[PDB]
Amino acid sequence: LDPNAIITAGALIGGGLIMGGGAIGAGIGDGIAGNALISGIARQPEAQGRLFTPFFITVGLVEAAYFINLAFMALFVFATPGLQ
Amino acid sequence: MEVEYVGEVTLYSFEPDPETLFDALLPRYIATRVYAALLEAAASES
Repeated sequence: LDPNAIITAGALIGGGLIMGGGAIGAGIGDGIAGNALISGIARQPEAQGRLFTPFFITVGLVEAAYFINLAFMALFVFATPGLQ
Repeated sequence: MEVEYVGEVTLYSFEPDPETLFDALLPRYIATRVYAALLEAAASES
């Protein structure tokens, strides 16, 4: 039972959890923001121009987190902290 | 009151909902028509 094997399995599981959480959060948050945008445009077709400015912000604040998660997942699998 | 439809012309938002507003407004319309008729009658009487 090589220590590196256990550490790598744990790192893979941790990265899986990180990406699962990131994907759930990103998908649902983007869906909710898009729901807001779609309803706003449906009510006021010409408001779309001014609805992208907040929408994008929201998307940022969502995707940022997701992408942050991504970075750390790459840290777990490749530069596995604590691996000997 | 009967309804006659005109072919065609951002939609409106109604609080709380269109049904209650319509129910509360239609009697006001009847009163408005009665008042307009009364004013017309006064002018024609003069």
